[PDB]
Amino acid sequence: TYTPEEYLKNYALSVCIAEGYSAKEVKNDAAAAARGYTEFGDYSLEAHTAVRALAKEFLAKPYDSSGEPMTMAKCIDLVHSQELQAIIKKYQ
Amino acid sequence: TYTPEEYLKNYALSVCIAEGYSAKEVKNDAAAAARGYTEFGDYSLEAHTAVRALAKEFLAKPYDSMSGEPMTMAKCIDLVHSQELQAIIKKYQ
Repeated sequence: TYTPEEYLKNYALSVCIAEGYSAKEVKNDAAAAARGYTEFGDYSLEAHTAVRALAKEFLAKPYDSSGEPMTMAKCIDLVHSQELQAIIKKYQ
Repeated sequence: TYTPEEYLKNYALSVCIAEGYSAKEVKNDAAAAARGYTEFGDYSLEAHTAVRALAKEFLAKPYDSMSGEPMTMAKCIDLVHSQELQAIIKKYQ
């Protein structure tokens, strides 16, 4: 199993990747993963929407890359961030 | 921001996402991220190639899905939390 916190972090990564790339292949796949972490998770739908909002905040940050958008790095930083931890502790 | 084990975990997820999806957009971006996470001050070249082998094994597993999507994202998440990845980290410590 994952813990509730780990599920909400998996959800964070999954929605971040689904939001941050345009390829339908990936949006659809990561979206289905995010739905699964929400259904097996314990956090409220509100906690989930605040995580999604935070993911968009991270994706909106301009990273210096290589010429790549560095989405992958933004989503990894999101999962590791003090900001996501604050959301977890607001709701826990 | 990251210990060397957290970097190797970031590498693992990046290479898994680069390997796991067809789309060049995501492939190029995730591969570029994996290069950034590649360091050899605590994890050898061989530690990395074992991480990549393990990612490809995770991607090879069939996952059930009510959506009919392959669940690549879930496979890669499972990789990063796997005992097999921990064993790599311990071995090459």
